[PDB]
Amino acid sequence: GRRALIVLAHSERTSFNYAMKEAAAAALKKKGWEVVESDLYAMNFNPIISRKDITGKLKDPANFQYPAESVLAYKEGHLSPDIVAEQKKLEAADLVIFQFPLQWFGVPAILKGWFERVFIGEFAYTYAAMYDKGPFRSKKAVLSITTGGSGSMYSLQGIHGDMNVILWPIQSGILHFCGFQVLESQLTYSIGHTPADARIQILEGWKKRLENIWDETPLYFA
Amino acid sequence: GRRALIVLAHSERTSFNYAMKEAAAAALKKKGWEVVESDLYAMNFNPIISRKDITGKLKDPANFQYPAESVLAYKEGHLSPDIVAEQKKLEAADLVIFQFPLQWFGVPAILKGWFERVFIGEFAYTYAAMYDKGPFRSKKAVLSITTGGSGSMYSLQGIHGDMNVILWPIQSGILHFCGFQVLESQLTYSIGHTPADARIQILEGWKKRLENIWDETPLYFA
Ligand SMILES: Cc1cc2nc3c(=O)[nH]c(=O)nc-3n(C[C@H](O)[C@H](O)[C@H](O)COP(=O)(O)OP(=O)(O)OC[C@H]3O[C@@H](n4cnc5c(N)ncnc54)[C@H](O)[C@@H]3O)c2cc1C
Ligand SMILES: Cc1cc2nc3c(=O)[nH]c(=O)nc-3n(C[C@H](O)[C@H](O)[C@H](O)COP(=O)(O)OP(=O)(O)OC[C@H]3O[C@@H](n4cnc5c(N)ncnc54)[C@H](O)[C@@H]3O)c2cc1C
Ligand SMILES: O=C1Oc2ccccc2C(=O)[C@@H]1C[C@H]1C(=O)Oc2ccccc2C1=O
Ligand SMILES: O=C1Oc2ccccc2C(=O)[C@@H]1C[C@H]1C(=O)Oc2ccccc2C1=O
Repeated sequence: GRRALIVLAHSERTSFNYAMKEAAAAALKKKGWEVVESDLYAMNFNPIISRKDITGKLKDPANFQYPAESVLAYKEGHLSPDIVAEQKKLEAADLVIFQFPLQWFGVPAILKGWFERVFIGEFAYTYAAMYDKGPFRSKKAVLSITTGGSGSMYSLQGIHGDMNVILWPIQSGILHFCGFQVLESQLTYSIGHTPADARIQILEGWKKRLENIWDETPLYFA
Repeated sequence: GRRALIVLAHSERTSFNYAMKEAAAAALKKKGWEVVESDLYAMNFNPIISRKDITGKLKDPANFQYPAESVLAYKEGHLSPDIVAEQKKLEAADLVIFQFPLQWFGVPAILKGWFERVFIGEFAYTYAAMYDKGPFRSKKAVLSITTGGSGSMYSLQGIHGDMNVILWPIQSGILHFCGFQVLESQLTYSIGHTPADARIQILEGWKKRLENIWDETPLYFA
């Protein structure tokens, strides 16, 4: 009886990304998983870090520094409700899935802001406990990414360069940094070129992988 | 009589980042440059792409697709005022400076959202004209980044890996993609460990580089 969290970053319910979230949620429930969601757009999630992330009086309001202030707020329990609610989803989660379209070679701003506001010090990382020693080391995370471009465009010979180098600041810099055992990215290329029956098989293949996602071998980080 | 645009992504006017923007603006004006700013936080810039980026009736409102809809809106002149105002700053700019603290190994969400909402198709790139053939090929861009970590942490032997690999999706994936001649990043490491007199020299060295920034040799992209 494991618990999964699906973070979705797409504005449209009619999108293929939304379809992929639905497929993920259905396959996991069918396998006994408990499924919680963070549809950032449906939540109208605020992705901008500010002093309003901390309730009540600050330590140094004249010279506000987000890192020091936010960590203190997490420890003492003075973070804003929307952040706290998200941190609670993560605390309960065994597996976290990030479903998003690749945007300017990375995560959409609303997901980037989610990381910035939710992954507070002490909670998601400490200067003393990161990577293998990270707080999330008992959890697994996976990116499911849809692109406009082709797999070959995102290779060494392609115009964009290798995808693994592109995803490094997310997979390593964010996920592994916080301790996550990162699983292999689900990459869906050339969305606009994919006919209807192929898109269906894409959804079916994704649900198929999720049937045994937990048994997978994580990525290796030196 | 050249024109410069400074995009700043920091909430605090008391921040060292704000100080660096002020230093940049002052050194360029002293050298005859015209200086325009985009203080994203002071502007309360909206960093979330949505159908509200397009005014009036859409082509396909039942199945909204941002890329197709936004490009059409740029061509026909139906983009939201805040986006248009930003695109006009870029059109007039010879040099664009991005001043921001490194956040989770990249740009803050509000700057990421700025790229996503402002860099619309046809305006900032086309599938047929990118990189060297990009629309911004007559312009130069530079990142000025402040970090909590050290230069050595961001090396091959460091725990975080090489900085140039970290900055690749920004420098290449965004700036060069749109045609910019990208200049060498101004990297200010270990902010929290830097004493007052050293911070002053940091500001002075930055203004010094800007005295002859336009004559610099751009980065090489294969
Ligand atoms: C700001 C921005 C930056 C971008 N940057 C990049 C980049 O750097 N690199 C890159 O490669 N691409 C980039 N893109 C392109 C982007 O990655 C693709 O547009 C995106 O991945 C497509 O995903 P989608 O969910 O919007 O597909 P949609 O266009 O919403 O859907 C595609 C098809 O799937 C169908 N569909 C929906 N639901 C179902 C279902 N249940 N079953 C079967 N079919 C269904 C739809 O009807 C549609 O025909 C960018 C786009 C934007 C807006
Ligand atoms: C969400 C988030 C994610 C982050 N991710 C990363 C990461 O991945 N890697 C990493 O290395 N770091 C990271 N950091 C740390 C961050 O990069 C640093 O906190 C930031 O670069 C410091 O910049 P600042 O402008 O806030 O400095 P501040 O702390 O605001 O200023 C530092 C000093 O400069 C002084 N100062 C201000 N104005 C002047 C002036 N005119 N003259 C002289 N001195 C002045 C101030 O008084 C202060 O003492 C992250 C921080 C956050 C909040
Ligand atoms: O769909 C494509 O068509 C192409 C045809 C010829 C050469 C290259 C490309 C591409 O890069 C991709 C995706 C293309 C991309 O990779 O970068 C982007 C940045 C912002 C917004 C949208 C996108 C894309 O859809
Ligand atoms: O200041 C630091 O102290 C350290 C001491 C020992 C080992 C590593 C580090 C660091 O990574 C940096 C910066 C540190 C970092 O690199 O990643 C972050 C992610 C989110 C928020 C803030 C930060 C940081 O300030």
